Amino acid sequence: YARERLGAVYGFVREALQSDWLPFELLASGGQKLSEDENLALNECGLVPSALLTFSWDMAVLEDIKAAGAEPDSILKPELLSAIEKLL
Amino acid sequence: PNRLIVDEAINEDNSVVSLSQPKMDELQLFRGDTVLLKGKKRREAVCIVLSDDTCSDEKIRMNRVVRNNLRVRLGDVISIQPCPDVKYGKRIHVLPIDDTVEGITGNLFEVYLKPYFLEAYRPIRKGDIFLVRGGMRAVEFKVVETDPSPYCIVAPDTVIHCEGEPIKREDEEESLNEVGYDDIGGCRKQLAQIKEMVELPLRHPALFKAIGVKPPRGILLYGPPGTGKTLIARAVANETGAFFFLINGPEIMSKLAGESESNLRKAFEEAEKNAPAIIFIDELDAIAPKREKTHGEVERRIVSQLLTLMDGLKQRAHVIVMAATNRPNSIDPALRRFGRFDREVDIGIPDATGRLEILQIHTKNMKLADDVDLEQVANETHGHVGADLAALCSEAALQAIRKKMDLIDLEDETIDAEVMNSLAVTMDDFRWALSQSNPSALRETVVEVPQVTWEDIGGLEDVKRELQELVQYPVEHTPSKGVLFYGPPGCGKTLLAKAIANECQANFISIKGPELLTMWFGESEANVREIFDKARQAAPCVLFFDELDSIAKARGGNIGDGGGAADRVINQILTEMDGMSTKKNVFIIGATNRPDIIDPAILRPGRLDQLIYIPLPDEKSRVAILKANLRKSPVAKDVDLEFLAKMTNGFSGADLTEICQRACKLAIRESIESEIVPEIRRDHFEEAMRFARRSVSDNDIRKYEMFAQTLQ
Amino acid sequence: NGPEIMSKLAGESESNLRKAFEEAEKNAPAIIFIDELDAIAPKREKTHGEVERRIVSQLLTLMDGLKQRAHVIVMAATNRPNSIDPALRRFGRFDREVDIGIPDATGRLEILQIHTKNMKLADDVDLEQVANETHGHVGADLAALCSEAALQAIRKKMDLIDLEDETIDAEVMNSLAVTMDDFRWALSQSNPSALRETVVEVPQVTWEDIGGLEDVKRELQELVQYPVEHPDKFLKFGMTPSKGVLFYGPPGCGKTLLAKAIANECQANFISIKGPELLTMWFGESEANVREIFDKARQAAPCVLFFDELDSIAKARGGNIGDGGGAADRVINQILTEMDGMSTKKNVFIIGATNRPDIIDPAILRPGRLDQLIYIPLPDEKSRVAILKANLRKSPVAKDVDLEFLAKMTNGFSGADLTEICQRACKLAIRESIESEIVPEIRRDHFEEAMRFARRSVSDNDIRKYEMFAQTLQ
Ligand SMILES: Nc1ncnc2c1ncn2[C@@H]1O[C@H](COP(=O)(O)OP(=O)(O)O)[C@@H](O)[C@H]1O
Ligand SMILES: Nc1ncnc2c1ncn2[C@@H]1O[C@H](COP(=O)(O)OP(=O)(O)O)[C@@H](O)[C@H]1O
Ligand SMILES: Nc1ncnc2c1ncn2[C@@H]1O[C@H](COP(=O)(O)OP(=O)(O)O)[C@@H](O)[C@H]1O
Repeated sequence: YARERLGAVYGFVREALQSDWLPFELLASGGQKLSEDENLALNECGLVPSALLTFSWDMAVLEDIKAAGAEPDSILKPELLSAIEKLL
Repeated sequence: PNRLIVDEAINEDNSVVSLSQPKMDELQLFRGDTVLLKGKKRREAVCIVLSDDTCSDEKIRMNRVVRNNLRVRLGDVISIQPCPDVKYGKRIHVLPIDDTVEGITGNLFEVYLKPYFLEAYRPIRKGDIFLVRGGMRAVEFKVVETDPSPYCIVAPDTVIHCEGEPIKREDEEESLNEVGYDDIGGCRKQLAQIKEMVELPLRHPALFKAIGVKPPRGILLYGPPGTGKTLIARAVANETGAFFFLINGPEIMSKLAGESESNLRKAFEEAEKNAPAIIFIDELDAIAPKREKTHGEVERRIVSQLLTLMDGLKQRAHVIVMAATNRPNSIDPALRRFGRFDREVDIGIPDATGRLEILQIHTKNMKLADDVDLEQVANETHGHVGADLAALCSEAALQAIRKKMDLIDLEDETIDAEVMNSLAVTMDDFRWALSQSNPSALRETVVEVPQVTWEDIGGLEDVKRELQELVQYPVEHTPSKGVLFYGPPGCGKTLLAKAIANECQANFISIKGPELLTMWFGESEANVREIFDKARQAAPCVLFFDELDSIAKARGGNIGDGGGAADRVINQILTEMDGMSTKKNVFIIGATNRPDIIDPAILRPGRLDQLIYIPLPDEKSRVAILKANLRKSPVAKDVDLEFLAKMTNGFSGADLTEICQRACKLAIRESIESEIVPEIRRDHFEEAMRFARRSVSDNDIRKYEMFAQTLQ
Repeated sequence: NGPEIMSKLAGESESNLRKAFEEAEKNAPAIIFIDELDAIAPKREKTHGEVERRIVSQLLTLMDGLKQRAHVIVMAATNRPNSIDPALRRFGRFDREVDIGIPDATGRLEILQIHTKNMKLADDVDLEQVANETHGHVGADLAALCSEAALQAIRKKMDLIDLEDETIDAEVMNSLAVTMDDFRWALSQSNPSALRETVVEVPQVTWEDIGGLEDVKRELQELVQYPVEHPDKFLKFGMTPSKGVLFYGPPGCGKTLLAKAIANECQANFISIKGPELLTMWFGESEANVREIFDKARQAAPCVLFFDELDSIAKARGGNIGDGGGAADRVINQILTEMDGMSTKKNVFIIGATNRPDIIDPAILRPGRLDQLIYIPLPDEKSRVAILKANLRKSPVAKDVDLEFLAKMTNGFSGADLTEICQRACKLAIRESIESEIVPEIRRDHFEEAMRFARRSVSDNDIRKYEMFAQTLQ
């Protein structure tokens, strides 16, 4: 919904991610970081009628991922990737 | 299809362009998606697309940095091709351009490139040139290597490298520090007028070679020095690509007879060879002063040579001549005949909004402290022009530089980028510079949109509607082009004229008694034509002639000398009014306190056909007046404004204001004395009532009512 | 041309001017045209330079040399006949002059027709409508409009057919027509180069355009036509024809139409002089321009010279207050002098108008000046109906429109106000007509709606002032 809250977008992404529990941030197209716990609507933060967000893992877990030598080569769950569509 | 006309940017950022949403829906790209732009000479650039409420459906808004990378100019067309396949980069090698890195040293990455790209996720393509501002310098960089190709998005995990000598600028590349449209603050309307007249024959010369009708040959820009007359001429030439030739009076007049005229006509010949071109002649009044005011042969012959060169423009295709003067009446009138310089644009003096924008332009490269408020500065810099605001910023910078440089202690040929990056200009440095700066246009008339709105005027609800109808009717549906106000003084005559100008966002030109008297006394009533010319150039505007009877009173009023109701100035005003059309967007308002002795000519059909009576306010209006006057101050709950209004039965709006200001003055006294209370109390109003009196007697009201009944 | 000769060095300007005259004799018969005469030979008493005084003397003697240079006629052009050294206009030299001025409403149409000779115009093109809209335009501007309209038609059609080349097929050229939209576009791009200068023309106003005032129409014919249609009766009875008439009364009653209508039937030029012109002359100490006005009438003859706002001089002297003297002043003194020196044999008739007759300098009403007085009151019941019907001659009127009722209600309305009512009702009927396709006649609803905006321009006290004055004169 154009009036949906930012917390519903974080919930949507968490369900799509391979690891729904792993903290992350979503950066809006205007350079403003979106806070999951902020009561702000999509039509108020400039994500209507359509927008692209930039995904990045929280800095705390990125330090552990790099220090452990783990390549973050999969973001989404195989349950969604098995249905991936190509763009033309 | 999928191609839009290039227009000016609203968002100054160098990595983004703005489309109208319907075209993003046709291209099926979202806000923030990365797209490629296809420009001329088989070049392309990568950027992010957003949308706004101002972009035209068929245009793309992009700034100078993006246009230069595409080798396109305003008015051209480019293709938009979304490229969602763009990946994040791994390593990008960026090197500065030598033309902008001179005199500066230190670690350019830490100061410029790092904060520019950090968490910005800007698209980058090999060969791009982009600008990073800071440290009071504008430094642009060129991308020479990208690990992915030919473009990518920078990420926090992308390696940013910068090693090697600065790159020498190529001959096909333009400097981003050259004056363009984004360097002009106020006077946007005047710039738009130049665009309509000039850009078409320069961008599309093939439209005028096929026809016998020539575009305007000369444009005369006039106004005080330091307002941007030369800046506009240069910005237009640089944005369209026309060759810019600079001429000025002193350069030609300093030469001897023969050499002087040769140089003037040689410049015109060079413009033809380099056409399309713009010839800018500064100090036109110096190169071509009125011939009847000089007896020298050099001055008279140069005027004749310039006149013939202007006529020769019918052969010098695509050459446009622009000239700058202080006033259109300071030059030989021959230049202003049909053809030659028959188009005039008044640049004027920037208002509070324009001054703020000019300051923001000059601070593009400046680091400001958190306490800096340029809007406050723009409000204090009354009478300043852009040249003075440029000096203001420079002087504030120099004061900040001295304060920190005494601690930096870096004595060398170059200055480290880091120590400049930490330098910030604070409010104490702007206020210091304001105290040292002296405006160059303080005595010139300042014309701007007034700040008085309808909520500042108590009562007169029907007059407010009448004025809104008089201005709205000729636009929504012979309509009248002016109104006279009459009635007791201090009831809001001037405020009404300002408030309608405010709501319309129209310029308010105030003509007061002393100005009408000065013109009469000095036999300089010809200045009325300049006043009306200002009103036309300032359109939309409200031209307010206060104290229309000030001269009749100066000549005796009730007694009289050699004259009566009409005088030098009012007759010149009548002369101009009879030539003004309702389509000029100029609304003329008059006011008088003695309508019984005002030249009846002004009320004849076709002139000030509307006539509104402004009586003393009634009881509910007096309360509204007190509330409006006190809207800017804390007022105690014990203050009974209705009780005061009931007592002040014969008081005008001006008289109620005196009461409010008297109560305020007392509040100031008590506050200071107690500190050595925080709101105005009833005791302050009760004391004010002991001194305030009505300024208009009952006999004077009858005089106004009798007139009102006579005319209906 | 002036500025080219003046751009030369001392000695070169005089030699070049002499050569042109010598070449004309060798190539006689020949015409020498000197443009911007005021630039090559400005008034000597208005310049300072030796070279400029020398050039004027050189031209003056070259003009006299034309008695020996057989079959050489010199023509010159200036913007103002009094901006050149008066010696040039002395007997011999430039002893003839012709005032070209600005093309009139008919001439503007003629110019548009001339510059469209080769153009194929569409059925929707109306050059008369353009000529009426192009107020303040001169031939240079009207020619631009025609060329621009032609180019717009070319860019719409030919640029979708042909290449950027030198040659176009004859069939494609002849297949191209210029529409009214192309002329209107050019009109929006052009700007009149002569909007402030006075335009003198034979008016198109006829007697059928004036409602009421039947007796004034006849009186003007007796004053203007009879002195020249029946001169043998004026001589027989020793009558001295009047040189002019002054109109007075409330504004908007047809004073302007009266002067134009008699000029129309007489096929005479109408010259419009307004108050601001007389006011400027006084305050600027340039009353010499009074002679220019009367000389325009002498050169435009037959003509009717109309002085509006004749009270402007009396008002400038104070009007309602003023000093303890009379109305005589510099400008009116020059006006009276020029009138007295004007002969009735030049077929020039002077008409004045004022809205404040009580302050008109009595000198203007003496025999030989504007001795005749005609009162033009607000139209009466039968005249107001005539005015409404006259304005509606251009648009069908529905049977439900009661024009006599409106005339009986609009008792305080002037002819100017009745015209707004008719024209507004016409616009309202047109608005409905256009909307019906997104009507054939003006309906009662359009007149009743028009009455919501129309107002009387003349107050009740103004009427009594005019009636009391007219009664005072008996
Ligand atoms: N309207 C304006 N907007 C922005 N800057 C302006 C404006 N007017 C003047 N300036 C600034 O003031 C200076 C003008 O100096 P100059 O180039 O001599 O032009 P001019 O004296 O004709 O105004 C420049 O630094 C310019 O940036
Ligand atoms: N209707 C009104 N409402 C509020 N304040 C008024 C009103 N009329 C007059 N004033 C006060 O009187 C002062 C002068 O008003 P102004 O319009 O300048 O008078 P004038 O037009 O006679 O010069 C203003 O500062 C205002 O505070
Ligand atoms: N008697 C009349 N018959 C028809 N129309 C009239 C009459 N009187 C005035 N008008 C209209 O009023 C307008 C103004 O007339 P005019 O004589 O110019 O007024 P004034 O010169 O006093 O301002 C004219 O355009 C005309 O259409």
